[PDB]
Amino acid sequence: MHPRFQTAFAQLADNLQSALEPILADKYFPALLTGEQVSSLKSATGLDEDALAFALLPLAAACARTPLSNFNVGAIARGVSGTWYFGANMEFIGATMQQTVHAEQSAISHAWLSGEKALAAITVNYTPCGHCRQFMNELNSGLDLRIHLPGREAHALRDYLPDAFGPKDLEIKTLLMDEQDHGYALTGDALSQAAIAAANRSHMPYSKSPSGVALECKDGRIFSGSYAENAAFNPTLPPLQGALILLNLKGYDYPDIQRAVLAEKADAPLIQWDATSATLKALGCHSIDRVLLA
Amino acid sequence: MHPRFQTAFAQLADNLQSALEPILADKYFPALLTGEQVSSLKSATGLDEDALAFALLPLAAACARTPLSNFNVGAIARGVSGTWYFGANMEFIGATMQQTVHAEQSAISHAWLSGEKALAAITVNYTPCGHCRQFMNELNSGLDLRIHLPGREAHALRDYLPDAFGPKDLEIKTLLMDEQDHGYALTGDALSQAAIAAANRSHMPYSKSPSGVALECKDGRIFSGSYAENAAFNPTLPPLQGALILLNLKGYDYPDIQRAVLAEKADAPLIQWDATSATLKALGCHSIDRVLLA
Ligand SMILES: O=C1NCC=CN1[C@@H]1O[C@H](CO)[C@@H](O)[C@H]1O
Ligand SMILES: O=C1NCC=CN1[C@@H]1O[C@H](CO)[C@@H](O)[C@H]1O
Ligand SMILES: [Zn+2]
Ligand SMILES: [Zn+2]
Repeated sequence: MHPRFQTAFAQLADNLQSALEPILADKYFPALLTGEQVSSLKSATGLDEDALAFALLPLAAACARTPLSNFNVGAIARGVSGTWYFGANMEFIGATMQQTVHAEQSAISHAWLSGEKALAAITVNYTPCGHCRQFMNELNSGLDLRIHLPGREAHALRDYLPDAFGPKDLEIKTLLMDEQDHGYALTGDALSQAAIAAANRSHMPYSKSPSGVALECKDGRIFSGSYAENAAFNPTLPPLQGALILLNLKGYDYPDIQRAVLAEKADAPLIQWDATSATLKALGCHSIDRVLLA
Repeated sequence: MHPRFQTAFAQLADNLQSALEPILADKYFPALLTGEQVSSLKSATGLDEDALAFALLPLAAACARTPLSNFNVGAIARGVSGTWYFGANMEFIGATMQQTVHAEQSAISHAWLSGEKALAAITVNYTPCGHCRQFMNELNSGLDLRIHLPGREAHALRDYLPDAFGPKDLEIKTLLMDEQDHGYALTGDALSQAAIAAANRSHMPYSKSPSGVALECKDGRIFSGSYAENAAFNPTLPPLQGALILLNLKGYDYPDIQRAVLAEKADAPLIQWDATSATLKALGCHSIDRVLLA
C-alpha cells in the first residue's frame, strides 16, 4: 500500500478496511473505483453510495499536495459510468497562486481525462470555493450536478451558484465533457503524439487555442493533460495541470518526471508556453519541448 | 473627452449628459467620482445612488479591454468614503486565461489601491462569476457586501455565495482592505521605490510572499500594483494586474508603458517573476527589472 494512504486507512471502519485492503494493496492503486468495486464495498459495509463516498473522502484527501496550506481537501467524482474518481488539491512551491489545483478540479479532470462522458455527482470534504463552483458550471451536467458535503443535505449546483454565469452567457453550445476532436494530425515521437492528442480533446471555445501537455516518467509511463477553458476565463484548467493531476493521483511524484512536451498553435491568442515551462522548472523538470499545431 | 466614452455618453439621458459633460471633459478623467460629484449628479437628475450607479455602468464598461470575449463588463465600487470607483474587465492577448481581470476585481482594487478603507456596495452590469464572488469574500466587508445588478433586488454576498469558503476557514484574521504595512525599506530609484511600497501594502497571509509592481509611462507617470492573495488561492490578484488596472482606468494604454519593476523576496514560496515578465512582454514592454525584498 502506498504510504500516503497509511494513516487514513488505519482510520477506516474494520469492515471497510477489510474490503479495501486488497485494492489499496497495490502501490499504484489508481485513485479510482469501478462500479464493481463500489458494489463490493457496499456489500461488505452496509453503506449506500452517498455514505460510502463520504467514508472514502480521507483516502482522496490523502492524495493532496499542500506545501503551502497544509489544508488537505479530497473529492470524489461519480461517473455516469459508475466509476468513481478521486481528486485532491495541489499547491506548487516556486510557482504562483494561479497554478493551484482544487480537489474539485482534480476529480473532475481525472474523470474527464479518463474518458468519462458525464458526471452525476461530486462529494467533497469541504464546501467548494467559488472558483470551483464556477468550474463545475462549465460541465455538460450544468446546474443539475449534485454536490455532497459532510453534514449537509445534498444540493444541485444551482443552489450553490445562484443566478449563475456560464457558457450560455457567451452563447457557447459545447460543454466540457461533451465530445470533441479538433482533428490535428499526430506526429513525432510518442511524447509528442500524446501531447497532440491531448490538444485534440481540449475544450477551448472561448479563445480557440487548443493545447495539450504530456509528461514522461522515468519508467517510461506517460501522463497527458488537455486544456479546458471556462466561461469566466480564469478558472480555466491549463494543460500542464491535467498531467500533473494524473501523475500524482496515479501514484507518482515530481522527481519521477523525465521530460515533457507541450503542443499548441503558434499564432494563438493565448499561450501556455511560459507558464508550463516555468512551473515545470519549478518542479525541477528541465526537459521541455514544444510542438506546433497544424 | 476620452474617445472611449464617446458612444456611451451619447446614450445617456440629457440631464445626465449635462451634469457629466464637464467631468468627462478631461481625457484623463480618472474613472472615479467623489461624494461631491455624486451629489451633484443626484441633484441634476432625479436619481438615487442605486439608480445613478446603474445609469453610469456603461461608462464603466466603456473602459473594458476585451480582445477575446468582446464582452464588456462594467462595475462600480462604492467607497465607505463616498467615492465611487469604476472597474472593467481586461483580457490580454498572448497571455493565458489566468491573467484575465474581472470588472469586479478592477473596481475593488481600484478602490483598495486608491486608499479606500472599505466598501459598502458594488454594482455590475452582469451577474458575477464565482471567481468574483470568491474574490469579494476576501474583503473586510465579508458576506455583508451588497451587490447590485440590473433588474434585481439587491443582495448581500452571502446570498450569492451560500455556504461560503473564506479566510476564516484558514484561520486568517486580516482581511483585504484592512490595514497593512510589511515594513520593507524603500530603496533605489523612484520606480523601485514605488514597487516596494506597493509590496508593503500587499495582502499575503497565505503564502507570506509580498510583492509589488510599478509601471512608468512615457510621460513619467507611475502606476503601481499590490499583491492580493485569496483564501481559495487561485482568485488572487497578481501585482502586475493591479498596475495595469490603474493604468487603463486612468486613461493610458499599453504602449504608453515605458519600463516596469517588480519587487519580491527571492526565497519566497511563490514567485511572480515569470508571469509578470511574460505578460509584460506580451503587452510589448521589454524593460522589466526585479528588486529583492529585505
Ligand atoms: O481544493 C479545494 N477545495 C475547497 C476549498 C479550497 N480548496 C484548496 O484548498 C487550499 C486552500 O485554499 C488550496 O490548495 C486550494 O486549491
Ligand atoms: O468581468 C466579468 N464580470 C462578470 C462575468 C465575467 N467577467 C469577464 O467577462 C469576460 C467573459 O468571461 C472576461 O473578460 C471576464 O473577466
Ligand atoms: Zn475550489
Ligand atoms: Zn468575475
